[PDB]
Amino acid sequence: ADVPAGVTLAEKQTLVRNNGSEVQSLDPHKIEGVPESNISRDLFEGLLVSDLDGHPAPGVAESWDNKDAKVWTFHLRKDAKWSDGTPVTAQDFVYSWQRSVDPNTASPYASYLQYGHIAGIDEILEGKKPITDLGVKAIDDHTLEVTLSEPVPYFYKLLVHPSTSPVPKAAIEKFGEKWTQPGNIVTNGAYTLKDWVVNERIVLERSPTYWNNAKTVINQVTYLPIASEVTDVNRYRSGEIDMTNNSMPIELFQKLKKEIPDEVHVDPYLCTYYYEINNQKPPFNDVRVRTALKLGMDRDIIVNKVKAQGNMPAYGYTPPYTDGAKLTQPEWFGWSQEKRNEEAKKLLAEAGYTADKPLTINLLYNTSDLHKKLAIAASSLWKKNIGVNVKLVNQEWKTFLDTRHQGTFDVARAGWCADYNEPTSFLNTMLSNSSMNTAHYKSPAFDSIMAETLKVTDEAQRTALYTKAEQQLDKDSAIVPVYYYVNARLVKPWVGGYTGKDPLDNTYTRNMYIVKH
Ligand SMILES: NCC(=O)N[C@@H](CO)C(=O)NCCCC[C@H](N)C(=O)O
Repeated sequence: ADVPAGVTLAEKQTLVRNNGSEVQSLDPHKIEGVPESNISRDLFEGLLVSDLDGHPAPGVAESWDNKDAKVWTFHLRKDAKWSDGTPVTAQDFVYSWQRSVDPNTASPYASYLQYGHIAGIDEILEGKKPITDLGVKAIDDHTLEVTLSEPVPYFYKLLVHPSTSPVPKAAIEKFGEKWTQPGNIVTNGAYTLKDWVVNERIVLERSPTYWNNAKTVINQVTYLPIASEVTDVNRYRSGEIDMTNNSMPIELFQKLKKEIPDEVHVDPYLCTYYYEINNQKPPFNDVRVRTALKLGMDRDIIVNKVKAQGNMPAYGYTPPYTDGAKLTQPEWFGWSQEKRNEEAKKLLAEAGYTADKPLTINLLYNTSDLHKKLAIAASSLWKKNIGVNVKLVNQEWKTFLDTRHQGTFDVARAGWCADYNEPTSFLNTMLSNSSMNTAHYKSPAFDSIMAETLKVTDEAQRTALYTKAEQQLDKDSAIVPVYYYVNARLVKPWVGGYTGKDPLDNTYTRNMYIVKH
């Protein structure tokens, strides 16, 4: 943290914040959700980290170079240590990245390093070659060489993501699946695990072994797993939470803008709210049925329920304000809702679903006051607009994510946040082979377009190819886009270091401090 001169720090340097749900795991290779990453960024530090403006900055790697954006050499700082006193070495990153792509690890972020296209990754992920063939090697203890199969100038932006953090070989081989237990875990972040009580709290305490511990201010941070946005807000107002989750309850947000405007932060957020179609669950294997759902959803009615936050209606998957995206709105977005509804009922009727023989689907969503309200709305809209019956199923955050991977759902409330500020961070999730493809979308045409992005001469072509992928995704109605997120949360006036200028919202407890109150 960088405390401004003249600012008086408080006696007690503690922070409470709501994470929004109970985390999948504290194992960096066993997570895929934003809540999981919020804790991982405090516990584990990768090669690069996000600065206050969201730009890649030095982490364990103090400098780095590249040749043709193909061979990346990372120079690791020599005072980089684990929580057991052992130094963080290039070998840790070889082991860690080899583990992440091991079929036996079964990481949901297995395909992440495949977005960087590290040498020999393709055959390793499908279990044809061994993990030791991966194009990452320890040239020495403090020098890591990453060899890629094609040029990727945005490779370095990937390396802020927790699924790219080092993981301690000793602890994992000693404790197995018990390696993240409070007493056992070994961390290289600014914090280590003090306590973990399921559905109550995760307590981290400042790790003195951290190389930059001299600049850490917050001694202890608590993450709460409160799914109810109403309860989060109420506990914040009762003075028990310092920072809410960035999910605001539809009903109270207008009240909160009026009463505590100074404490209400709303900033750009590279995430898309959408209704994810299981493309392999009948009748959603039919593109006509999928298109009927896409058109039959009224975004304007839905967006007007969250108007106070100022969400823009969504016409695609990749946020158009994503760095290197010049997206075009599809013709159907320009139509009236009455015209979308007619065309949707026609397309349904072609597939043999009419008023007389109706379509009944299950809309899955993760426990939430925001998601329940917008689901009831969406359910009602689809019923009046295109005569589709929509029953609501709710599950806890962990089960929700599992259900979508297994493909045991019809349509799920979905929300993707960019891991790095580049359209591939989104678009690569819809690749046939991607471990993050919970849509189960398989288009050789879409895969072909994305493969073409790595054979490009200038960035102007790369941007155009991304727009063609978004168009193909839209033509195949892979998803029902609803609205592009904003980063809206409540932050007590005594919490400093939160600027909200990072559009990925990759904040670190080590960057924050408590002003006297
Ligand atoms: N790039 C990581 C990501 O976007 N992961 C998804 C998971 O598929 C996620 O965490 N997304 C964030 C949206 C869900 C988080 C919150 N609890 C809510 O439901 O509001």
